[PDB]
Amino acid sequence: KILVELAQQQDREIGDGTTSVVIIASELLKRANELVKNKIHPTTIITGFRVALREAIRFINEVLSTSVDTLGKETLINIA
Amino acid sequence: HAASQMAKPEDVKRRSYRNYGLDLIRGKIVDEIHAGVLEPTISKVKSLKSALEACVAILRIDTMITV
Amino acid sequence: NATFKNKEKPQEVRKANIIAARSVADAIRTSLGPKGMDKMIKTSRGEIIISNDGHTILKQMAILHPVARMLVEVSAAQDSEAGDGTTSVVILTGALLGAAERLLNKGIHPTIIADSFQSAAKRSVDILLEMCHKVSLSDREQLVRAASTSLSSKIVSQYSSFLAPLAVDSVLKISDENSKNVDLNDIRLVKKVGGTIDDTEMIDGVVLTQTAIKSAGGPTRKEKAKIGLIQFQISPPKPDTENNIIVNDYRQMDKILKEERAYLLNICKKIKKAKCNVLLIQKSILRDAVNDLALHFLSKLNIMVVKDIEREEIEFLSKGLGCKPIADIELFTEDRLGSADLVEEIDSDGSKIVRVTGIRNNNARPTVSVVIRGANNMIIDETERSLHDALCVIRCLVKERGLIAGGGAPEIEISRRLSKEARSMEGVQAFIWQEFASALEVIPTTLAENAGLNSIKVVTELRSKHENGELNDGISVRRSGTTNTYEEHILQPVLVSTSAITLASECVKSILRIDDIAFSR
Repeated sequence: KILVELAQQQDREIGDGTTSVVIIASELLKRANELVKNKIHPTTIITGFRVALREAIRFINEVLSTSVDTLGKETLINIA
Repeated sequence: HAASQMAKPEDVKRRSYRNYGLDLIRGKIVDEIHAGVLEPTISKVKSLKSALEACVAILRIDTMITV
Repeated sequence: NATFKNKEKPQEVRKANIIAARSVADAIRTSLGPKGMDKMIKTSRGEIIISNDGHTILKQMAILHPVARMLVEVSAAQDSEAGDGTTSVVILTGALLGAAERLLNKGIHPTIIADSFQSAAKRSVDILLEMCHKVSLSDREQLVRAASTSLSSKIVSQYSSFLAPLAVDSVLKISDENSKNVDLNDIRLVKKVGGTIDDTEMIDGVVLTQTAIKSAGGPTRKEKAKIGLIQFQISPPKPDTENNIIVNDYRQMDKILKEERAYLLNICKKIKKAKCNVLLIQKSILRDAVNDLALHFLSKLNIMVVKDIEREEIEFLSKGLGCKPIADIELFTEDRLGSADLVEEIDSDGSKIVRVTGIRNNNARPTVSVVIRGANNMIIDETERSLHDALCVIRCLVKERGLIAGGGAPEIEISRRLSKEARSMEGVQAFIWQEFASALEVIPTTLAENAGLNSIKVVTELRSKHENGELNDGISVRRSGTTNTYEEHILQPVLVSTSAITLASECVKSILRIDDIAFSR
């Protein structure tokens, strides 16, 4: 049901991508379930994901770029 | 990507050649920026943020009382 | 060996009552602390809810077994004093029953067990007074830091800078030096939509929740006014006995209208003779409170009328204003009225709140009214309840002075001293003093478990440095380890831990004293 409400939160912000968000949260629970069998407490499992999320947003900053390759070549024509 | 991220942080490079994704029509690895597959940053950042908060809400349940 | 057999087995009832009561606190241990795990509860209606609040879990648990229902009253009495920490008081009782279960396995009668917890609780409170760090109400800086750091666990951290001194100064009006029981109901928190959290005011007089006359002729403001509480109801005449009204004529219908307006006017004239400028009508959903024709009559008399006054406000207005409720119009007199310097309707961005100032009465006592503002409706709701917790933290310092750094530090100081006091006891008690001190260690043990830290490593490391340092060794979640809890601004007032041990002693007592359960109709 949290995943159902997750699709509502995804539709009210971006409006698209509910398919990929559910697959992410599904695999994260499977990975965290194996950490429980590893005798790792779930509180640190929660905090361990939040620390990785803070860096993940910072890592996207070196990924993301503005509009480029529109002069001297065309990457947009492959879309059309 | 692992080989392209070796010389990238050192600020010394022969050729970078990063950002190679999956082309499922021809079944080969190509550059997605040149192929034209792009998603806005606001979509990917809020996706990992929303998927994590939903995963935490599940991991915070140690007990369930069902009437 | 061979001893008293007890063919009839009442112990099965006491054993089942302990197991059923320990099962209550077992799920409460997961919600302990800010990192505590949430609990899922499906209400009897079928609604699915989630929260970490220990008092909310016990409220929505729909408990059947009566002994497990007693823990609800323990958490309720804990909220009546401390107002926060109802999770720890349930966990504390759960371990004392588990320790008492081992005492029953050693062949000790529960009456001696209950009486041993009495001397254990009464002395532990005295031990808690030995480690008390005494503060003073004259120092506001310590009171601001106590309320500010306690609200850092709440959704709004940033605005607690301006909320802390307002909560301090509001209690300092009722904190006057010599007092025993200081009630927080004398401080009324009124939430209104509009504005921001940064806008909050402490009024010198009572403030209501209702607006002024909406119909034609509403004054909305009055200066130098008299206020009174009217339990009567102003309506056209409606005798409960047998009545007959016969209208055969067109002019007779106007005679009926003028007769009903004359009955309403006579009630309005008796109010004008007593010179009561502001009227407060008790909320009545049976019939109409004051007729619109009577409102137009009181509008010409320049009498401000505010209806829909709840009974919760009536008990509050009769205290600060010093007035008295008036049942009927024949009981309406000047001696039962109030005296108000200014009565006005404050409208801030569509607010239209009505406040009262200038009590000017000898019955005036430390009654305080606080107005809460905010943008969203979910703001003024949680922000108000967040201030009541700040009202209780300071109330603890007023009733019992002094505060102690939390995080498991005061629980270890008690458990360590009782370990030495157990060697100074005699008889069956000396074994109970050891089990009572070990049952107190559940609080620092559970905090280390809910925070993800190693159980054995943290509990031993705290007790390790506790043999040298005294009160500064506890669990710190902000540092993700064991460090000084006083520098981390984790502070638990003494009355919280004082009442927790006292309620735990009476709870476990009232449990073990029940040897059987009989259905009686």
